[PDB]
Amino acid sequence: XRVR
Amino acid sequence: VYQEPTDPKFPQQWYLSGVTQRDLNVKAAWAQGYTGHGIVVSILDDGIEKNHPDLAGNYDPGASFDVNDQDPDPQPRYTQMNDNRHGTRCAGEVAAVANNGVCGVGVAYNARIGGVRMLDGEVTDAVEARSLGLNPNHIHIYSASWGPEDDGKTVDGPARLAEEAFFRGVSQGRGGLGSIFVWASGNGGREHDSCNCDGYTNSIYTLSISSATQFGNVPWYSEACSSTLATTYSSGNQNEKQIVTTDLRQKCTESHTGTSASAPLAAGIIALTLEANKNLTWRDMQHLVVQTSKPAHLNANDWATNGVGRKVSHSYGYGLLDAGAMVALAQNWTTVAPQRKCIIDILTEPKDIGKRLEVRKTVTACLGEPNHITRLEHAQARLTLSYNRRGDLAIHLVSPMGTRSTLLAARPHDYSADGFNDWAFMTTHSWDEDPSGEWVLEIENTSEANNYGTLTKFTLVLYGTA
Ligand SMILES: [Ca+2]
Ligand SMILES: [Ca+2]
Ligand SMILES: [Ca+2]
Ligand code: NA
Repeated sequence: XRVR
Repeated sequence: VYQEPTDPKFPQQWYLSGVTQRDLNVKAAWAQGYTGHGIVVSILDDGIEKNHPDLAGNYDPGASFDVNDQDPDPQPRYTQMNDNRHGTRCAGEVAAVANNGVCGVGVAYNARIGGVRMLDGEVTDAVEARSLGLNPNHIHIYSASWGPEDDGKTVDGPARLAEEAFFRGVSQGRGGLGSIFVWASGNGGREHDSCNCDGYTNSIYTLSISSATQFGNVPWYSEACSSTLATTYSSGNQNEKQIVTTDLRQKCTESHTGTSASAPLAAGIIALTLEANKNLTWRDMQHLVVQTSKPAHLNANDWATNGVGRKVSHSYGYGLLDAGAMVALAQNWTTVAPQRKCIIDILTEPKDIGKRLEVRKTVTACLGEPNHITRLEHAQARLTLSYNRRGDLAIHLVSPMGTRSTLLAARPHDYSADGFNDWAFMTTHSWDEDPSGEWVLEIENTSEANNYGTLTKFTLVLYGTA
């Protein structure tokens, strides 16, 4: 997996 | 009679209020008396600097938590590179304090803002679930400016616990009215990513929000898909201004960018709307957005008029949010009827895809049954198919009233051979249309390559009222  | 913000940076917050009439019309909502008082918003990100001079005044411990380190303090982890500044920037967009001589102001500058530190560590299903399900009866709106990687080749969504959290949220959150989940559609524009390959944005429980540059264009990072509901301003080229908000280490930034900045603004506007009518359900909220969003001013090569006369684009959804219009309509809004669900399995046999496949089907939308639908809301096309090169595929769904939703556009980087296993492509473009009639599914090979595959399942799922 999870990214900003 | 209303006096606007005196904050030093307010004048630079072009998206909130501007002579150019190319803004989110937020001042119009403030003038009507709405600033988010009494509403609780939580930012699910990499933390929140609760002691920031422009946030402390509105910080709410009850809407915060640290899932990464298992404690109630969501303070960011400081590092030389300032990696964990993201959540703080998003928080400021929603509820930065007003008239305090510091930086700018949030859309809902009187709302209570909280933060869940959950991106700074291993983001597991349990992690997402605890964040999405944090205090469903205290927190009204959840904002998420994160999601699956935007490499333009992956298909990913929430796991069991997260889904269960979404479902419990819209069912039981806010005393039954349902938690409002605002999501950023994604930054995979450069990789030709599709936000319908993102189970979070693609979900009917979340309001997926896209971006528009100051001059009204589709940003380079923007992803197109039929699941996006509306749009809010964000960054573009270097001649276009960006987002002004609170930054890590008690600073003020004028360069918050990308899809990350859009969701928070939507969350803020939705906060103002809830103050205008606290009895709005999670579905009522989506209705308000569809009805009040403005296309005008936004440039796109795919604006099309749906069956009910509204303009929709896969890059903007129903258009730019209008805070003034939102709070206005919210006041006289009559809660919609109970949500009905009509399931229609279409295939009676597998179908070869080849160069192009077309599947027609006349449906009655559950006529004569308790879940008969005449006024559509979300629509899903659950497909299960095999293909040698997934990215070469392009899928379209045409409603009886002629609205053409592109469920999936070509993704040149997607070389997967795993196809789609009961993936629920969702579209918001036929909202309010009568779903009965002939629906058409189109699957085509957008490449010259001799690809091959089989469509084994196509289930049409209609949500709505009568
Ligand atoms: Ca902590
Ligand atoms: Ca301020
Ligand atoms: Ca994406
Ligand atoms: Na969604």
